[PDB]
Amino acid sequence: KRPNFVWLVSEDNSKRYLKLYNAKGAEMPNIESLAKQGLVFNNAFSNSPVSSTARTTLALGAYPAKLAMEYHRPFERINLPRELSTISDYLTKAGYYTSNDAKEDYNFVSPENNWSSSKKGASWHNRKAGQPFFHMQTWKTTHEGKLHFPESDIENLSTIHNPNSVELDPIHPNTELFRYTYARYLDLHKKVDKEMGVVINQLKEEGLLEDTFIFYFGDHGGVLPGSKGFVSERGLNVPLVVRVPKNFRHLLHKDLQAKLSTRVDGVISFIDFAPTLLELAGLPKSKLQDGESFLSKNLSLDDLNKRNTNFSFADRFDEKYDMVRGFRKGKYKYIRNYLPFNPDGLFSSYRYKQAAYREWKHLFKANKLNSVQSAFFKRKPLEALYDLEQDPFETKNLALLPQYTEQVIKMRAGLQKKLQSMPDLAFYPESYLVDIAKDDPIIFSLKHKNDIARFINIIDMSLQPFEQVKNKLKAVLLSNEQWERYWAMNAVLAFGDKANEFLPIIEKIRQSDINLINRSRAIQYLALNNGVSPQLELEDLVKQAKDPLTALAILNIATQLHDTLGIAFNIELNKLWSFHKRTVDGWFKARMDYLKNI
Amino acid sequence: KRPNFVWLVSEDNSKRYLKLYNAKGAEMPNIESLAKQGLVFNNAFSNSPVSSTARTTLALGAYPAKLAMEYHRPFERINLPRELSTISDYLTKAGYYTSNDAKEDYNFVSPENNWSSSKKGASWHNRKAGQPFFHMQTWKTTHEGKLHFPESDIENLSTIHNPNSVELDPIHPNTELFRYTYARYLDLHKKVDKEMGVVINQLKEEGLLEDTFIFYFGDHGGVLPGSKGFVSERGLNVPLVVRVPKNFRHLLHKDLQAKLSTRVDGVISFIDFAPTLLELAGLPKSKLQDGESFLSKNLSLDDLNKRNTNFSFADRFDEKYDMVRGFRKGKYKYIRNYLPFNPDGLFSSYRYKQAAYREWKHLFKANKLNSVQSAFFKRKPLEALYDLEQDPFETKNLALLPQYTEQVIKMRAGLQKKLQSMPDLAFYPESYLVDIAKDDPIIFSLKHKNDIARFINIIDMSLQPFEQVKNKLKAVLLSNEQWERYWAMNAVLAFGDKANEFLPIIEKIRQSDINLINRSRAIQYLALNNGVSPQLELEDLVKQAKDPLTALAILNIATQLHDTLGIAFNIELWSFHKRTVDGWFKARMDYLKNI
Ligand SMILES: O=S(=O)(O)OC[C@H]1O[C@H](O)[C@H](OS(=O)(=O)O)[C@@H](O)[C@H]1O[C@@H]1O[C@H](CO)[C@H](O)[C@H](O)[C@H]1OS(=O)(=O)O
Ligand SMILES: O=S(=O)(O)O[C@@H]1[C@@H](O)[C@@H](O)[C@@H](CO)O[C@H]1O
Ligand SMILES: [Ca+2]
Ligand SMILES: [Ca+2]
Ligand SMILES: [Cl-]
Ligand SMILES: [Cl-]
Ligand SMILES: [Cl-]
Ligand SMILES: [Cl-]
Repeated sequence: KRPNFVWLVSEDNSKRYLKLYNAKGAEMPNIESLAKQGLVFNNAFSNSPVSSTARTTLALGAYPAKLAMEYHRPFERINLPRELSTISDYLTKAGYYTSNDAKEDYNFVSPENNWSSSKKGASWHNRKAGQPFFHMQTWKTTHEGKLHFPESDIENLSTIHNPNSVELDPIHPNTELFRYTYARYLDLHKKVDKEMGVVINQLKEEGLLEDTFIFYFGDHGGVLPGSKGFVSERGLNVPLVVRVPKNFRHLLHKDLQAKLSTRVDGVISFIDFAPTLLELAGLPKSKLQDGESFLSKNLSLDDLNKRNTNFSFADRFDEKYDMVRGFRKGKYKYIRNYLPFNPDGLFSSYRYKQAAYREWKHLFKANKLNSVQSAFFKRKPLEALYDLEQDPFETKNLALLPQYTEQVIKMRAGLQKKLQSMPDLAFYPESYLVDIAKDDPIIFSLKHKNDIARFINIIDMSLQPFEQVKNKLKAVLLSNEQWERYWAMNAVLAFGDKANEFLPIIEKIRQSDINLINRSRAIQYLALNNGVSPQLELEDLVKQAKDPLTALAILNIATQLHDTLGIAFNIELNKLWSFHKRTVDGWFKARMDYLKNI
Repeated sequence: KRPNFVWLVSEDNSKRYLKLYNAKGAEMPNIESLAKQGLVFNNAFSNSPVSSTARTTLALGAYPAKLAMEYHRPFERINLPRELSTISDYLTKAGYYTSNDAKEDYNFVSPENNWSSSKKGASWHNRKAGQPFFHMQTWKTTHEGKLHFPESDIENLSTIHNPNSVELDPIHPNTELFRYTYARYLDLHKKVDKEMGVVINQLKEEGLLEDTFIFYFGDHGGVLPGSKGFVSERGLNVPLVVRVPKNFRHLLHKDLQAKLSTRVDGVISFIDFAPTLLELAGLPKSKLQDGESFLSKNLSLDDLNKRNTNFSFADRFDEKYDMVRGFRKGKYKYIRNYLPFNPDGLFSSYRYKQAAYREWKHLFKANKLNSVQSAFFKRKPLEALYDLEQDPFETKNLALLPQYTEQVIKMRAGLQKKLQSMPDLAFYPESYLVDIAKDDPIIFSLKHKNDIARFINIIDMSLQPFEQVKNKLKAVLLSNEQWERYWAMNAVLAFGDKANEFLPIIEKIRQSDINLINRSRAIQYLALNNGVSPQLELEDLVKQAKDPLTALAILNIATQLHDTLGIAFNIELWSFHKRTVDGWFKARMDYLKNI
């Protein structure tokens, strides 16, 4: 009476590596067979560009940013609010047998009985007769770590796919190493298709195909350089195929029954997956969920194709931090860089274990990249706007062109409205946010919704003419609210030399602010714009830092200064402070090792 | 191909009763023979001072406090998390024949097929040929109950060991009865050695000695008064001898192969036992285990002797509750008494069935004890610090000396960090904790990790000057979080008269708190500090208690008041388990009715 669900998930991979989507992608017979009686989605996206935040999104059908869960990997996992749970929990409570093999990577504390079984080898096979099932399985074959091979492999190990015929992303240098790396990733797609075929063939042999909705997708965009970790479309777009079972076509509009392979162009987001399973299972959506089912009885293909919106979020990835938000609407992609002085290339240990990332940066410093290839390593515009139909690789910023003036304002207002209404908790620094919000993020968000609107208004003053906002900005710099001073300094950093008139106030923040991150921002400004040598002060503030996250924040600032000004830092940490402890220790070790050398 | 293991376990006994460790201890030829080709550990400790929590520790290689298993005996046993099991389960699944004869006393729900056989008479003899075995056997010969003889035995039964030459612990009164009791316990060591020799001789006869690691140990410290039930070193130290089999010396560093008898001085804890068997069996540790193998190929005797840490835990023992934590590090022993208004001598029916316990209390009330002997019955310091090298019997609290200021803070911070990180679930009262956490303790701990850190911070406000924390404390007293109010009231109780200005807030807690234990703490404060007569209210609140554990907590408070204020409570009145729980309440009703 009720449908089964299967989620087949490959790690870290975007759609361009699949022949299903790209003429130069990898042949994948097993996935392509799913597509024969399936919906092939051309515009599926995660809402963030890394595993933990995307998988959190998949599970909850809600934005991690509004739940203090936007940090990979978490310093502290957050407890779920009363009225929101995971799709595996909802289904388990509805009588489904739910199995997960095996990666979770949630940024919340798990519900009790979250899965019937979640471990290596967990399977639908242990369900009682007549009991519907939900099986989720992850393959790590396409994970970023698999591209961390030694550069000598270009000579010593050959690929099955031809690197000489690789057509690279325009932001990439056209090098032997980049073509080779691309080819290596194509090879992994061939391998993971084989592996997924094992599970698909079991379902076939057991006569379950026509009772089961089978989803195949990647768990976020990636994973060549400039993708994973960024809310460019590269970090967000994923393949998505849904094989529609014959016995439950009646749950779907005739348009979507996939009697023949059917392409869908409407924008689907990871927030939509859980509500989709809920509707197919005949269960109600939670009021705290942000997504909307894309498989519904009265929803035509035309109607589904009208959907054209995706909001995306990036904050901390391992030791490296930045704050970026993306807003896609129709053909337009808008990016808001709240901290534009942080280049996307800002050092991250794990990113740069990929030899292509190191070559990319080396070529940048050797002045051998063109302007499209070098944008990754440079100071960012406060806003960028792209026409994805004309410019799918986001190479031409339209925000400074006169005919796009109205569109800039429309996208700007849309994002502001969304982030205010959510509200986006990440306008509170993690070092403050997560410890307070840990027991119930919703309670925190209700109390601080207005405060967050104020933070957003303050930082968005940096979009305006300096003289127009000068007085307002000054009052906030002198505010009694430490996080308002924080966002005011960030706006000042955005303005750069245009805010020189504030030098005395910045100096006082530098010397005397009760908040050490505020001091660090002031120091950062004076180092970037006024020749101040920040090494000693920042080293001192790191040692003085009350807790790990505050220290980590200051180390991120030291990294930005390191990269931009070519200076080394001799870092020593606070005396005052186990897979979690290993992870956290690794962040600091990564930062200390890196900063020691110019 | 794989070594066998035997655990020979005597109940309740500390090392001082063995001649192997103490010039005046009992001759025990069979254990001494084990030691001839063995490692003799001078510093082995349980992590808690009673059977069920210690045996739970032994089985799991993890702290029961982080798993809601710190309660003897359990009201409700806890289900094990997915990634943690018992050493018997791990070994059985690895193909070992596992036998237990026969005491279990686990505070978790047992795994399926936990043992190949667990019952009286279970033996390694039923293994298939070539199958390695793990045999655990307990002797009750040294159990506390054996010291529950009538005082008339001093006239009617003589001892083999000489009571006149007994050198008693300094906390004990130097009386005929204490010396006699000590001698009676020495006699039981002579007897149990003979009994364990039966098994050792079987292993010898069958040619298994040199294929088998044979462990002898007590299952926690004891059992004269002030030992079992308390996390002084008395309740924790045990003998430990491991006879190293010739055919598996190659598994150990040359230092530890015990070709001749070899003393080990490094601190060994009960959390280390299961990881040790796992390593010798070639199996991996669980990520949920806290212990570390002390028998390893690359671990030298010098390295092992560097180990110098033991954390200890005490909560409920039968009807009697208190919360105490111990932290030993190097030569220093730190004790944190979270509820210092509870004397260690707070009545427990089973403790006081030992005539020596009754005499000790009688001499206290008669003003016949010195300060070292009477500390057991008095209000406790919030913290105590001892130098075990100079002061092995923990008689001189260094926390009150100026040159130890820094050491106090170091130990204080070390314990705080440990209990925050575990996290220690026992900062939730058992009456709340075990019913909620029993299905999944790990999830509970993750969900409430910050909440526990707050509890710890709140009660540790009682370590500070009252003026400095007054405002913070008042805010918590008014908290909407019932267990924050609980720990605030406990801090206020610790402060005593110093917190008198909170009287109006306390009265309001007394009259109207939704939490009946909180009401009881307020009543307790006012009875101890403001002449309030608590009998009628507490008698009513016990009847009103929503569940047995809540009632039991309130009865513990009535016992503290009974003992300190000399007042009676008329208590009236929610299958070996049913008998056990029923006994707790009967014990409390019987005791409280008379001053
Ligand atoms: O409760 S009775 O059955 O009336 O007798 C107490 C008795 O219970 C069990 O039978 C124990 O046997 S066994 O070793 O577990 O096989 C006995 O040791 C004994 O347990 C003692 O009972 C009192 C309860 O008042 C205390 O709990 C003692 O600590 C306990 O000692 S023990 O837990 O080390 O066994
Ligand atoms: O599982 S992930 O898909 O989350 O990939 C992560 C990386 O994103 C890094 O977090 C790395 C640690 O630096 O471990 C990897 O395991
Ligand atoms: Ca992944
Ligand atoms: Ca015992
Ligand atoms: Cl891409
Ligand atoms: Cl930053
Ligand atoms: Cl002792
Ligand atoms: Cl109590």
